[PDB]
Amino acid sequence: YYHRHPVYTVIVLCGVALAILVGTASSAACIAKARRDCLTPYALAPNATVP
Amino acid sequence: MCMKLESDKTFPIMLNGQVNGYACVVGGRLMKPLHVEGKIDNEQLAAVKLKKASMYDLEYGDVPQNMKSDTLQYTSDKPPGFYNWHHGAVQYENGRFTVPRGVGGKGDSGRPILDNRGRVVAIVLGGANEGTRTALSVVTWNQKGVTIKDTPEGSEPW
Amino acid sequence: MCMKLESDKTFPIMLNGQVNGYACVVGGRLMKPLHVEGKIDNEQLAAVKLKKASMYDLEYGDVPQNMKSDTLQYTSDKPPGFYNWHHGAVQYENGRFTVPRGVGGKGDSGRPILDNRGRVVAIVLGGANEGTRTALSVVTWNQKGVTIKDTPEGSEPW
Amino acid sequence: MCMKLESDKTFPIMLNGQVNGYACVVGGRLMKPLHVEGKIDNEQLAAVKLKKASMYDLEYGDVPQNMKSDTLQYTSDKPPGFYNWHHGAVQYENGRFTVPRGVGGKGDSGRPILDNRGRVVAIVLGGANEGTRTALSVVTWNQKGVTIKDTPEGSEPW
Repeated sequence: YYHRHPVYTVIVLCGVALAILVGTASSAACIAKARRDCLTPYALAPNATVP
Repeated sequence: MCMKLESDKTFPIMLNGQVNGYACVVGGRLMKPLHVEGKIDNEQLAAVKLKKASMYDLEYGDVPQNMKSDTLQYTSDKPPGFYNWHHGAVQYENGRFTVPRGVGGKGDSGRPILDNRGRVVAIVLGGANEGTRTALSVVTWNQKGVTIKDTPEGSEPW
Repeated sequence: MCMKLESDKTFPIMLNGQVNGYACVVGGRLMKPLHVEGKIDNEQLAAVKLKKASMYDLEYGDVPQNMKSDTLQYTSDKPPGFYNWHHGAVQYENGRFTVPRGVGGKGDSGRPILDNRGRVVAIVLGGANEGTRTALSVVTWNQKGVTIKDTPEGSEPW
Repeated sequence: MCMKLESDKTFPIMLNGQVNGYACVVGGRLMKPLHVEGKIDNEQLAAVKLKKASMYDLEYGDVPQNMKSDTLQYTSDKPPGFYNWHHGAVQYENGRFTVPRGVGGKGDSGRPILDNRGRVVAIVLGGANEGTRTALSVVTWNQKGVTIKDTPEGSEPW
């Protein structure tokens, strides 16, 4: 498809790479935010027992 | 009792103009309010990294090598009423914190509340305003031990 | 007498190792000489931005909160003689401020001459030893109340 | 005795957490150990440029204006006998300095050793445990007045 149409295929593959990069970054961001906001209730209280 | 025990435990924060908040060392961790700004004193303890818990309006971090004699353990057990305090006495009626009107104010954000045995039970961050018994917005610990944020309506943080 | 009177108002200027001058809090104005080089003490009255004069050899500014204690009224109402001082008593005979021999050295180029009622009358800058008795180059206020300089011949800053 | 003389002359160095070794001022010259890290408490001499003497494990420099009240005169005349000390008493039997067993420890490695009349003859760097009455490595002066080291055995440098 690159030999057929170079510009269309390079912009589609650039879009796919951008989409997977943004998806991975956003998933990591939500995972880190969830871990942060679920360990701050228990990092501030050492004597408490984590379920 | 309270004044002697809170000495060399409540570390004032300076905004380079005046004291404007207190940072407390409890359970082997430093914690200070977010909304207070400036530089903590005790330059040994000023150099530690503090990570932000914006949910509870705090910055907390691991204390330096002073494990022993600087614990100041907290208590999740909260019998109602008659607790001592830096500026006087607080009350734990109906699950809230009440003080006589006129105490506290700007520059006093972060002082702890101690029990009869001296163990810390609560660290305030702001206050509401009822006509006679002023309320306090505070970081406490639940009956399961997890930390909670008790804030009444219209809590001025100062 | 005047030693206690001007205390906590006459803030000294550091040469980074010692004191090389004094600074005054007059009418909310942080008055310090320009020839006195170095850093002023405190932090409330040190972080402000000062504006040079270079004709009266002073520098002035404002205090942010100390107006409640920035209480040194300047007064040009001045009978001729018998005025107190940091070190002794100064005399204004023949329209000229006069001092006995010897007293006055480096580190003493910025302190006020007070009144009998604790009012700032003069801010000393330098002096010369000649005539019948030594005289002082000093910034004062004239009869009309405008800032004026009185300087002898060969009056190097001591 | 020795503590009174060494006060306001011996200036400790903190690693920004706690003290890790004093720094001495002798003969109009600041000197601190090489292995001691951190800044010194007295800010006037905290900004002086310090030259390395890594054969002797000392940074040395010239004090700006503290020639008197920080003189702390040294002499190389060391008769055998007992010498006063910051902690206890030291002795110069058989051309060496020995302290009691338990005394001496980490962070206390810049302490001068004074004479009966208050003349420093020695600057402590480290030491080794030679049974009871442990000896200690030290920078001293020989008969001609030339600086030498005395590092006995495997002296762990505290």
